[PDB]
Amino acid sequence: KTISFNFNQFHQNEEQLKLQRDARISSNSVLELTKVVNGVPTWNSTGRALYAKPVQVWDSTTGNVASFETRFSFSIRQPFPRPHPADGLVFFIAPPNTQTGEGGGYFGIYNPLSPYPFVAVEFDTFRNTWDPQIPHIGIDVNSVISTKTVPFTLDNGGIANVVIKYDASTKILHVVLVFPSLGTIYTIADIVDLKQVLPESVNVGFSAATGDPSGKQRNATETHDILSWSFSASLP
Amino acid sequence: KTISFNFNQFHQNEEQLKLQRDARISSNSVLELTKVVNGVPTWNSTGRALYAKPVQVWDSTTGNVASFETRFSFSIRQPFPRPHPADGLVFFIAPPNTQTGEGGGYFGIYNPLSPYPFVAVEFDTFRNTWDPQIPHIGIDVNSVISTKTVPFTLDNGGIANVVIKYDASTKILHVVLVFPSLGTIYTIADIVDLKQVLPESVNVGFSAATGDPSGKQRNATETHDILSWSFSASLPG
Ligand SMILES: *[C@@H]1O[C@H](CO)[C@@H](O[C@@H]2O[C@H](CO)[C@@H](O)[C@H](O)[C@H]2NC(C)=O)[C@H](O[C@@H]2O[C@@H](C)[C@@H](O)[C@@H](O)[C@@H]2O)[C@H]1NC(C)=O
Ligand SMILES: *[C@@H]1O[C@H](CO)[C@@H](O[C@@H]2O[C@H](CO)[C@@H](O)[C@H](O)[C@H]2NC(C)=O)[C@H](O[C@@H]2O[C@@H](C)[C@@H](O)[C@@H](O)[C@@H]2O)[C@H]1NC(C)=O
Ligand SMILES: *[C@@H]1O[C@H](CO)[C@@H](O[C@@H]2O[C@H](CO)[C@@H](O)[C@H](O)[C@H]2NC(C)=O)[C@H](O[C@@H]2O[C@@H](C)[C@@H](O)[C@@H](O)[C@@H]2O)[C@H]1NC(C)=O
Ligand SMILES: *[C@@H]1O[C@H](CO)[C@@H](O[C@@H]2O[C@H](CO)[C@@H](O)[C@H](O)[C@H]2NC(C)=O)[C@H](O[C@@H]2O[C@@H](C)[C@@H](O)[C@@H](O)[C@@H]2O)[C@H]1NC(C)=O
Ligand SMILES: CC(=O)N[C@H]1[C@@H](O[C@@H]2[C@@H](O)[C@@H](O)O[C@H](CO)[C@@H]2O)O[C@H](CO)[C@H](O)[C@@H]1O
Ligand SMILES: CC(=O)N[C@H]1[C@@H](O[C@@H]2[C@@H](O)[C@@H](O)O[C@H](CO)[C@@H]2O)O[C@H](CO)[C@H](O)[C@@H]1O
Ligand SMILES: [Ca+2]
Ligand SMILES: [Ca+2]
Ligand SMILES: [Mn+2]
Ligand SMILES: [Mn+2]
Repeated sequence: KTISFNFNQFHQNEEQLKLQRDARISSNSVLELTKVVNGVPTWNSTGRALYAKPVQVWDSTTGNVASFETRFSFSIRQPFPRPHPADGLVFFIAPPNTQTGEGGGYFGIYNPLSPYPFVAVEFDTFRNTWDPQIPHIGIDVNSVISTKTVPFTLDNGGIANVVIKYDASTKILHVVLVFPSLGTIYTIADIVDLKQVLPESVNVGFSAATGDPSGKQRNATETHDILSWSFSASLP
Repeated sequence: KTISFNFNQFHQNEEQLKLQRDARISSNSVLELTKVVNGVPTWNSTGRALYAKPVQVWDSTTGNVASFETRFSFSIRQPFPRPHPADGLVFFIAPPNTQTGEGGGYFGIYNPLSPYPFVAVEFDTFRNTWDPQIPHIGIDVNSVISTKTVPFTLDNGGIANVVIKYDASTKILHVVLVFPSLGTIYTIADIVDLKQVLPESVNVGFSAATGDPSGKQRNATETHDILSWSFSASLPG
């Protein structure tokens, strides 16, 4: 069984996407996860975008787990350097029919009141108490306290290409981050047993958030745009 | 106990490098692993380049294994599309004081007569009986029959950036291949227990080869140039 989709760009009312909270598609075809008014990103924003159809990551009958590969391009523009941009964006896999969780450093995927399991790859731009220096790429399993982390230098407003690959036979999740304009390459990998943390059917998508009001800083913001996205999964 | 070296270019007769067989450094500073005469790559060629000093990847006293990262840029130019360029190049780790092995699809690292252990990342351009479609990246452990493989499309004569990383805590060896002119990205990873296959001290370097005479095709060739190379390893204790 193989499932795959490709998005060279994004259109309004796209039927294959499920937009939640502040997420929306601009007229020039970009998926803006967090609020941007008149070219200016705002604080207190959270938004998600899920693929409309659930994907089967493993089968309880055969015990087999799926392998998958997803590539996407994003752009983070940080117009206000002081005091600190926030919060970042993530690619995540979660049970279907979930709802946006808490914003801020929780990226909109974690809900303390009723936590659901999830695997996520974060591009964290704000250093919370539980964080190492930012920006960093992090692999999260059921929590935003990354199992593995790697730092990177953001190309402010530039385009970033990401490749996430998961091999079921080795349980290796490897992610590659490239900034073509700068020619920089960052890589991180870890062992994650999907079958052990997630249910057979899941949703895949993105989530992001800007500074939470509790921080009392309106400058704690930045854009979180997704320019393209392709996904592929194979369940033998 | 970190160790690291960086070559942003290659000088004529590098005191830090050991060149074997056909490997040589051109006047414009590139490390040519296989023979090129008058701008034309030839067949029947094999060459290696090792860092002159051995590196310790693990310590029997503490049992600790080293983590490392290496980056390099290479370029493979294929002048003759038909009937099939050959053979490819590899980055390898082997016991010190070894000798060039068999050429052809063995890249110069495998010696059937007297095999020595090795871990290598290959960029294979010729499809041997044991190979999947080419070109492909492959992870080799003690043999050229890759444990893992992934295909890629070569940027003929272009520059390629490679990042190889090994994390001792997870035993994950991940390699990334990027062709900046094309913007293409390829990735592959696998679990490899260095401590279990290699000795405490090893050599790190490159090896490559062009078509073997047995193939009876002088067109089975291509260049195998290394443009730059940096290495870094951390052995806690
Ligand atoms: C952060 O954004 C939230 C919505 O994205 C704001 O809450 C919502 O505000 C709407 C307009 O005031 C209101 O109709 C909704 O009921 C409310 N949602 C709920 C129930 O929480 C949130 O704060 C609100 O709006 C500001 C302008 C003040 O009026 C507050 O008293 C509201 O709770 C925004 N945070 C802030 C303080 O900007
Ligand atoms: C939030 O972002 C604002 C826009 O960058 C900051 O103001 C800008 O500060 C610059 C020097 O840091 C100054 O050259 C710009 O003119 C100014 N832009 C405008 C029109 O606000 C702002 O910094 C604070 O406010 C400015 C006006 C100065 O008083 C600074 O000393 C203040 O820090 C940022 N606010 C915070 C809390 O950093
Ligand atoms: C080995 O590579 C050579 C260079 O690409 C091939 O010759 C070239 O073949 C072209 C058509 O394939 C032809 O337009 C070119 O004029 C010619 N170039 C030269 C320098 O000869 C060669 O192809 C074969 O051998 C040559 C001598 C011709 O007889 C071709 O028709 C043959 O296909 C390549 N060898 C093989 C066996 O493919
Ligand atoms: C393939 O490359 C080999 C070098 O690694 C050639 O080996 C030959 O080794 C001889 C022993 O020291 C040396 O004198 C020769 O110069 C050298 N090749 C030549 C002619 O330059 C090999 O050459 C073939 O095999 C040798 C043993 C002789 O019989 C030569 O006449 C043959 O050409 C190269 N083979 C081919 C197909 O070119
Ligand atoms: C958990 C969370 O959403 N944190 C966000 C918040 O960080 C805290 C802030 O709430 C308050 O407690 O002060 C501390 C520093 O003493 C932190 O800023 O706000 C920032 C933006 O200002 C960001 O959104 C965090 O993710
Ligand atoms: C093992 C080896 O080095 N093989 C090289 C050889 O490939 C084979 C050749 O052995 C013979 O059997 O013919 C077949 C095709 O029917 C292959 O060519 O030669 C090629 C060069 O053409 C290459 O160097 C192989 O790696
Ligand atoms: Ca954070
Ligand atoms: Ca081969
Ligand atoms: Mn984080
Ligand atoms: Mn191969």
